[PDB]
Amino acid sequence: YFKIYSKHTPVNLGRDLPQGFSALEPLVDLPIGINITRFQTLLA
Amino acid sequence: QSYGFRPTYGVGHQPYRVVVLSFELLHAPATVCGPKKSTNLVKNKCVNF
Ligand SMILES: *[C@@H]1O[C@H](CO)[C@@H](O)[C@H](O)[C@H]1NC(C)=O
Repeated sequence: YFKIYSKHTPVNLGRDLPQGFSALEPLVDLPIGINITRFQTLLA
Repeated sequence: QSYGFRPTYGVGHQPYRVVVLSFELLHAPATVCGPKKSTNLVKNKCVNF
């Protein structure tokens, strides 16, 4: 049950990190059946 | 060796089309399952749901 959560807040002007309250909504609870210990980000 | 089919003779050597089904119950979340029946909807009565 690989859970991901996404939140898209563009209302920050942004210098390092905003100071405010926000929530995260569920997107999918799809299962993989194997544990994960490492990950990497794909960049174009 | 080829089968050597024929339409002019009776059973035994006739073409019998066969399809099989295979199932298993492993410790996994339920993904492939059958239908569940849906009933009507009623209001303003102390009923079950
Ligand atoms: C979790 O991952 C490790 C490797 O990082 C693996 O050896 C182990 O078998 C995994 N756990 C299960 C329950 O498969």
